[PDB]
Amino acid sequence: MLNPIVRKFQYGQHTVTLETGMMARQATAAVMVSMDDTAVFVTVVGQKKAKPGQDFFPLTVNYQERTYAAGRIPGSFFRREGRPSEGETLIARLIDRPIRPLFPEGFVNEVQVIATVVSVNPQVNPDIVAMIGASAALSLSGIPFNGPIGAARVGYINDQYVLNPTQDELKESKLDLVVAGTEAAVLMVESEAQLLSEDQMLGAVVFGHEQQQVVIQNINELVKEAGKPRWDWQPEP
Amino acid sequence: VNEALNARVAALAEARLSDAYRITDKQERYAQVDVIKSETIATLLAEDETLDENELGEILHAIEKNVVRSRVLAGEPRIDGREKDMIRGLDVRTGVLPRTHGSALFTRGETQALVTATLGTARDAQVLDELMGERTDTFLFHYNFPPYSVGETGMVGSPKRREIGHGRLAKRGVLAVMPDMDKFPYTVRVVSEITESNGSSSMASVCGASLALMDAGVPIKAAVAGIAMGLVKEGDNYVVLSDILGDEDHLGDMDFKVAGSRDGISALQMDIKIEGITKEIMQVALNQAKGARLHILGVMEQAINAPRGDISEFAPRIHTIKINPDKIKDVIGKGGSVIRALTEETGTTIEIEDDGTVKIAATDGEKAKHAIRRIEEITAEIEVGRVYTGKVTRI
Repeated sequence: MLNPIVRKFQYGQHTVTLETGMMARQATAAVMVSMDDTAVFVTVVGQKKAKPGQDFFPLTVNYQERTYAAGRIPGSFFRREGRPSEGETLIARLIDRPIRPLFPEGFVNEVQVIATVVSVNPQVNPDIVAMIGASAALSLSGIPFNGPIGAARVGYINDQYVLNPTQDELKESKLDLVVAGTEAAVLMVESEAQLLSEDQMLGAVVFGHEQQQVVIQNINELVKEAGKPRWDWQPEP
Repeated sequence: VNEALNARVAALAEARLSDAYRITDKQERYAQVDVIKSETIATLLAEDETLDENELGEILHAIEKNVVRSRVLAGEPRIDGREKDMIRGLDVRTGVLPRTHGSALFTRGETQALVTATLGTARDAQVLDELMGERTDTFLFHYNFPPYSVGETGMVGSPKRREIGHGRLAKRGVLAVMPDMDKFPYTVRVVSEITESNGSSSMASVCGASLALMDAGVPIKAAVAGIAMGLVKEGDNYVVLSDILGDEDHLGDMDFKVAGSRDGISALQMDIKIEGITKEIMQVALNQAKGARLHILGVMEQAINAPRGDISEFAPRIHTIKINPDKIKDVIGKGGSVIRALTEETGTTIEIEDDGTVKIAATDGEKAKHAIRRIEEITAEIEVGRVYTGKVTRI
């Protein structure tokens, strides 16, 4: 009865896997994205009836890290880490920044994206898994959205670029740079560098964008195999 | 009463609502009802500038509830097609998340709970001050109800007895069947997140918890499942509903939640809003609930028969080995040098506890085996006297 549709590709020595249909079937769209052992459950809800008074786009993105995802008891005072920390709020911003301008002009429907981390291998960071999950969850829904986004983290080691470095390789690297972009163009870059030249930084951005394309190929295969029909939404005249 | 407006709207709608509820398709019914509704909504708006949703909706919803009400008492299929004794369709899958100590998805029609178990050391137990006397809990239950579960936007976290009720009912349901601390030394936390809900999702967390604990390999004394029940009464006539949706709340005059194993109740909750319930009615109500609860526990047992012998590889495994007590020295070393060497390379915490007993711990089995293997070639070591084939390492 319940039947999950899975498309597993490969990506920088790890193997991402996308699952749909099985759970939160009453949300507009829901995706369990998982690279190696780091798994994150990402869900979109958007209301079809636009509030008659409204004149801006109320997009909300929430990223939460369940402690059971690392097999540890909370052992804390404040609502067992109820409020979102700095460490969570920043990752929500990393998802918001590339998404927000990619909705069409004059869209004003309320949309909410929730990413919950449900498993973590300590070597593979869940943030850029949450980013490709948000991309999947928006693109699977009917919601009018200008194509899927990839995400990639690039490191620099022994004068070679490295895609998706593990949390141990990162400490040897003299760069930590995230890219998000479409088929057409880069949308967002954020970086730390140990005094690299401006040429080396743009080399990293190009290298990241050239191979986040494999995420876009696989997301589009899932969308036409398991995607809901597009909303009959038109721009305000 | 304001009956004149009540009478006119009833005459316009009742005859058409009582038609619409016979329709087999959930969606066409909804569509046909929402049209009849707005029409006589507007048509009497013609007669005067009478009230809007402020009164119309109300006078209407009531006609609807009375309609389902009479249909159920008479003996007609309920709003979802099922009769008065059929728990909805069940699907159950276990080990659904990688690298959690044990985890399960329980589904009953539109309701789902994703549930996970986690093992802590005795140090991770919650200790609490209360006026009736301070307490230490080795079993911990948490219940999360995010807004997407009901198909709505809003605050991702909102605290209500909607959650502390369901957080406490579920804990009482499972606590009865937990192993005693002398059989099972670990503290255990279970967390249930309601991925989707049609009202009655507390009992789905009891069923999901029983699966998650068996998967983790906690030696629970039997499987435990729960059922959400309702009873409709009008004059002397009554009917008991075996599994009840988030919108048939209006039908229930007494609704009771019961949880337990194949051979006894572990928790019971009841609320009676209408007078003239008697012990005879409560007796047959629980006797029907038992039939339904015994069905669910059958499907759960088919998915997973018994708790597994292996504690999850990732979950910590308390153990100790008796190595030669005199050989302590070459596992300590001057200034603890070979403790520092072993602990840092192997990534494993090591102790000598009592008369040559070694205690050793890590997240990975790989690290533990590495450390054990390393200490079994310094101590308790195969070096009795017989000839050994050595690879020449350095000259």
